[PDB]
Amino acid sequence: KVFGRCELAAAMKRHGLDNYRGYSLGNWVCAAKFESNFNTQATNRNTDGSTDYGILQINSRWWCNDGRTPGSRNLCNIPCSALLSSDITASVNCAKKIVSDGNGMNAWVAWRNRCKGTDVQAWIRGCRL
Ligand SMILES: [Cl-]
Ligand SMILES: [Cl-]
Ligand code: NA
Ligand code: NA
Repeated sequence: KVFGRCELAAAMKRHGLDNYRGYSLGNWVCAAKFESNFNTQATNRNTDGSTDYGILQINSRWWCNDGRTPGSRNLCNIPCSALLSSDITASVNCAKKIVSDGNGMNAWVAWRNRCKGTDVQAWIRGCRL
């Protein structure tokens, strides 16, 4: 599913991401824009052989099981394919664990390089939330 911007904002909001670990909703929408262009089916193969999955490009080296990431963990206790679903529940509940792992949203390199320090509130402009 390719979410609209405000559509994704509302779903993230409902699932409790707004202010999660102190990160405003616009930070999460910005991260999803640059991670997946709002496409739940996005996948990205990393140089280390792991893969990133879904709306927030969650990585198989630590967070989900894809059966093809040697030595990896599955700390969200899900198949990585769950991160590709049209319903973002699994991605959100896993993102909550990632953003709690010590470095906040810096876990998402795209967030650090493209969203951090910008006017992230613009990502929820116009949205009836
Ligand atoms: Cl915001
Ligand atoms: Cl594996
Ligand atoms: Na990524
Ligand atoms: Na894994």
